[PDB]
Amino acid sequence: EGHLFKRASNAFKTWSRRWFTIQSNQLVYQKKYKDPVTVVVDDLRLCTVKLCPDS
Amino acid sequence: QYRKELGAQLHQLVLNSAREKRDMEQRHVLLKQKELGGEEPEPSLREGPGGLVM
Repeated sequence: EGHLFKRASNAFKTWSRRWFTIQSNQLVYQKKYKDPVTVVVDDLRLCTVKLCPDS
Repeated sequence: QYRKELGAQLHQLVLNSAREKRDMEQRHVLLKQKELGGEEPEPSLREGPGGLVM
């Protein structure tokens, strides 16, 4: 569990910092302290992971 | 050589787009399911009180 930066859903796509948890083959993000979480990827066993060397 | 290298890349792109759009249809689905909201969205202030952009 820990801080990460991500891109917003606004039209400029502006970057923003949120606290992310990996648990039970899932990735969720916390939207406020002490309030229900939102799912970022439904499952991790069906994910691939990009190390992005040309970005 | 270019006809092949463009072609091998286009078939990975299509399988990659299929997957990206699968992933996008399911997340599209999700928002409408239970978390879309009915309240007006909030104007977002930036650049502190002396630029105060809103």
